[PDB]
Amino acid sequence: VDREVLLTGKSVWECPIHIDHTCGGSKTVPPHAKKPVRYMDAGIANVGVTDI
Amino acid sequence: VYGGSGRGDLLYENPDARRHSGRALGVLNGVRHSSQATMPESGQLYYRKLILHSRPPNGSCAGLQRHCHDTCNWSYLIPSLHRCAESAISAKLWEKMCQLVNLTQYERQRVRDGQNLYRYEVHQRLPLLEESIGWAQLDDLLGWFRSARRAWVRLPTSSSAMSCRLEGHADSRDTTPGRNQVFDTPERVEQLTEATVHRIREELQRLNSARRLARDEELSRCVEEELGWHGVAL
Amino acid sequence: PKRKKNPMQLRRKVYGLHFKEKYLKMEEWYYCPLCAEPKKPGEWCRREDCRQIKP
Amino acid sequence: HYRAKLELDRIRSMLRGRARLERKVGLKRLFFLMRTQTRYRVEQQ
Amino acid sequence: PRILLDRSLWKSLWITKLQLPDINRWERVVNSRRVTEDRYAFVEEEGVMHKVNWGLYCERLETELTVTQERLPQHTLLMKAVPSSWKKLDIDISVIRGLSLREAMAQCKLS
Amino acid sequence: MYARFRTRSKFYFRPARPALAYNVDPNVMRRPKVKRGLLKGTYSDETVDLRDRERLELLESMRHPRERDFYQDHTYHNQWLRRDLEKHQKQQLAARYKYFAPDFEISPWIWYPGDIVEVVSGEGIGQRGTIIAVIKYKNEIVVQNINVQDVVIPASESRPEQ
Amino acid sequence: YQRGGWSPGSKHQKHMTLNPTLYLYRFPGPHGPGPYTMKYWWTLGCFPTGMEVPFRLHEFLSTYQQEHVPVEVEEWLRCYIKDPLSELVNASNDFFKAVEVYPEVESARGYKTLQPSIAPLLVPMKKFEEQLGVKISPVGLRSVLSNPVLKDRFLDDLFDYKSYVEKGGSTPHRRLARSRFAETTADDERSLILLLTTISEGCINAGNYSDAASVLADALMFCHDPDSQATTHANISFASLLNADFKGAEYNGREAALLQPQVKPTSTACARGYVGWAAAAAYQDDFEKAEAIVKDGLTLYVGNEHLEKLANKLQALRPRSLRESRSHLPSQQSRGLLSGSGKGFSNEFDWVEFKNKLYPSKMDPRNNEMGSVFRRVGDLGSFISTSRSMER
RNA sequence: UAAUAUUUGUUUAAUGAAAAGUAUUUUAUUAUUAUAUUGUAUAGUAUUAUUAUAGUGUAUAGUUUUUUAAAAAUAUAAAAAAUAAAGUAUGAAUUAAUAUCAAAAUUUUAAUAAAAAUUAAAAAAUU
RNA sequence: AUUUUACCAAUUAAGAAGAAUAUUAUAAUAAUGGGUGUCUUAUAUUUUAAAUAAAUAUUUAAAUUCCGUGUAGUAAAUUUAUUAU
Ligand SMILES: [Mg+2]
Ligand SMILES: [Zn+2]
Repeated sequence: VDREVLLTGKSVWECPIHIDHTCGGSKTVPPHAKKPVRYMDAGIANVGVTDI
Repeated sequence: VYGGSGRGDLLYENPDARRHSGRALGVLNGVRHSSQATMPESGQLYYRKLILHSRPPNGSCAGLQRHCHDTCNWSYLIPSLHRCAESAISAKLWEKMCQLVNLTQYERQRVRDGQNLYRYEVHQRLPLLEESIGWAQLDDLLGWFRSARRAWVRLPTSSSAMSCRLEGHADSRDTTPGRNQVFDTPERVEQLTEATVHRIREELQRLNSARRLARDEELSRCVEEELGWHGVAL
Repeated sequence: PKRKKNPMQLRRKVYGLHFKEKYLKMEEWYYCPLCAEPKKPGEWCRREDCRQIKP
Repeated sequence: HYRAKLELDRIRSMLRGRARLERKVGLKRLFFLMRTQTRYRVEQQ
Repeated sequence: PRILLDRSLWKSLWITKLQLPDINRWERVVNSRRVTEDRYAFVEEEGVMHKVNWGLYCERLETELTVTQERLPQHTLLMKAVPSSWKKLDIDISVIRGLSLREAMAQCKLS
Repeated sequence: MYARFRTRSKFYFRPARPALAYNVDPNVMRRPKVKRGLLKGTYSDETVDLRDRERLELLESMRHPRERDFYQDHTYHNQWLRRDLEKHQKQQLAARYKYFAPDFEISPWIWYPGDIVEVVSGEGIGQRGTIIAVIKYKNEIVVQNINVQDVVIPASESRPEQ
Repeated sequence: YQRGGWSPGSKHQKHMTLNPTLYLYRFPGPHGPGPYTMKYWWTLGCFPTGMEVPFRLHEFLSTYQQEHVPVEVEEWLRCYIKDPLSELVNASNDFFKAVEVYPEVESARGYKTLQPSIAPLLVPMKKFEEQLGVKISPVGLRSVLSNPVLKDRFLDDLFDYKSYVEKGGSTPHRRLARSRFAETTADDERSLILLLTTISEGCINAGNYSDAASVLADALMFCHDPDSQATTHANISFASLLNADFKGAEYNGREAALLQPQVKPTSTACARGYVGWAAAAAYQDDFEKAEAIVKDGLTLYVGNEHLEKLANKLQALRPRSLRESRSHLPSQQSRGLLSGSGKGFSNEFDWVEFKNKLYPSKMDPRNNEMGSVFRRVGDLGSFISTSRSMER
């Protein structure tokens, strides 16, 4: 697809392949799983800060 | 002066201090006395003889058994000077400059960088250029003007960078013997240019099918327009 | 061996005539007048010229 | 212990093959030589 | 670090494409900012030391080295991963040094 | 007895070249960009590597028939187990393939074809162009007549190399 | 136990109960992995141990990704190929410009001067040659650029070819176009055969005869004039005589003869053809036919200074099984230095050629001598092949 | 150590083979008389090891990979005989503080003393 | 001439996506035994028991086979507490 896009010049939006970032490990996790709600986390990121 | 930087080379190689290496100075090869360990006394002529002449031959040196380059030929040196011109100044750029200052700032610096470098390596090659005008050839006498033109440098006959001397006070300047550095460049380039004009007319007097007809039309045409750009006639 | 030999002991073997005769020796040859190959005198080729008259 | 490796490492050029090639061998050779000549110079020559 | 120059190291390695975006360009700290100048090489000219543009200087050096190696009347062949030993091959080489191509090929053919 | 061979002392002692600390070659910022082989005096016209595929038959024409090499079509260990690559080709994979990482796509993606755009850093700096095509998953942009290089289209039955 | 490292590459003795390792047949070493494991890499698909995961990505990008080009693109690419007329013009121009600036060789005294290499000249000429369709000697080119006379001819013939290709059309392209969908040799083509003969003439002075003979083939390819054909065939006769191509000389020797009616009276060509035909006959040891041919030459051409020379030389010189055995000239000695059978290699006992594959001399499909595999073949359970009692 | 040892593929009665727990059969394959389902070829001892273990069942498929141009001594057999050593190719292992080496004799020194001192007279290579 | 004696020498800057969701400690909010190429069935899928423990404690005195053993609520649910892509 790299070669073909380099030739034809078409724009490509979505990746031509699916990437499973867990390397097949997400199937090990039960289907109903969701992360818990964490309160009062440590971090500076939720303060949106542009200049520091 | 043997191993590191020759007569007509373009390197600046500092023989006494090793600035290109990847490792501390472990074993000093030329050594005379065992007192060279803690106080080598390099910098004395008689010990740097022994050190520098024990260095392995470089790509610059071309040691004895190996066949060396024909450098002092004018016919090598002129296209050498010419390949410096296409370095700083690109073809496109050249065209835009040929037309006629509106130029990208970034771009401008390349022109003055061309001028700078060309000045330098003219300084390097002229001790080999002054050797060779004698057997130099009709094309590459003309190349001297072509290459200066392409690098956008006007040659001093009395834009131009070749006229002024680099500033520094004569007490502070480096006068050390054995390093070939000509202190008057604009005075010895000028009388190089005059010489190489005078030799050209010799060979055009010497040179007097359709091949010779067209050739003798064309190069005679190239003389007045190339020498004319540097302000020289005939 | 009871000890490591230095470059000199390694270099001692090349002074010998056995070494020189075995390894660094040039062969004498001429051109086979029938085959034009380089040839040592006394060794021939399988070719019907070179069997009867063996040049 | 100070054996003066880092000064004598610069001398090796005056030693023949096995000593000038490999470091420790050469350093032993130079340590021996210089101690010997020192001793000799002070008491005999 | 209160000012991180890009060619320097912090929790990092020498990743050279990341460290220096442009090899020709040179990065330094000026007036508490990252300020980026053109790299120069110091070269002796008239006995003073003059600054020349580094990039074209270097590429010119390698240019002339390649061309002085090239326009020479020789041919240098390098053969790699030869399937012999070092000692044996050195032995078999030392016969052939300083010979005509004719005698070289003949002595190679006859052993 | 007519040739002259004195044993070279390098085969007796071959210490490895000193390895770099943090890959930092201490003098990069000092010395030129000249290839060290060139300044050393090393040059070659052809480099013929016998580990290449094409050269393979003369690699087998120079060896002796007496030396056997076993396991030509089979292998002592079963090759159908998944076992990982050696590490530096894993590094090649990673450096070549960065866009396989999670969230490599840039958040609320702005660049769409047709926009007029300056090149801020690197080569072609200060050049305005129009976005021709967008390769989104790589975070890459094709800009009109900027970064134009050659593409080699190989020979085949009917065509030459273009 | 353990007089060496704990690595599975390390030098000295190990023991199994202390330093257990599994059986690695050929384990690629610490540095470069060598030609042996690579032999295995290119034949059976991986390294012989089966622990090294075959990773070929770096050549997939080299061969298969590069040739990918889709149909929609490659259906349009040949509509964009360069104009060959223009390419011939440009090639001729810059080749000539590059040849004109070649420095005149300085003549030293007491020692021969090394000619300046033609490095910059290979680049224009390699474009020019296959824009034209004829391969040209580098050696012959340099030798032509040595002699001032040859350089003169080469230069002005290049100039004429240039001018004729700019003002006129390209005649071989004309007669290539009119062929698939007859006339005397055109101006440009005359220029071309002239410069190719010049460069072959230079190719001979340096003593590359095979190449000089190979250059002139295309030279006759471009000549439709019977005068040109006669001269060129003659020239190839001589250039294949020096190459010891005797069937080639005794082929091309007689066409140059066959053209004698329709070639002008002002030609030396046909006589040269006689000389070559005769000389080739002479070199193969048939002297009678040689003298017969020179007799014919002096019959038809009366006195001829080359046929004088060859009649009296033959005269001075004056079994079928032993003919053309002798090695009479040095170029086949040169060709015998290469391509010969030496002790231990390139003989019939090392590797034998079969259908473009290498074999050991044990399986030699043209030979059943002792040690050969085909002696062990048996009778294959059908009929008894030979009356041999014990073996086979 | 190591221009070393080893290897070295010019003629087969290993007939057979379930107990091997590894080896991309691309469709290995019935024509059945039988029904569904399932499954057929080379890795025991770290090896393509000295060479397997055991149960079938049978006797004319020769059922088809072992280098080499002298002699000592070692190994068999009858100091004779058979075998093996300059060889092209592959290429390990024990050992290694050493200076280009350390040869001969005499005494001494805290126990051989290649430690001293003195006289002396050890060339190189190969076996 | 057929032939330029025998012997005697080093120590290398490094050509390059062939070193990063990298190693180690650090997060006092989750936590029935993680298993993807998985997928009827559970007669055959049971781990419980008052103790020193996946729960780990702010002094030098006294006294005890005289000679190796020793500090008690700090606040009563109070903020030393087994955290984590
Ligand atoms: Mg690296
Ligand atoms: Zn022959």
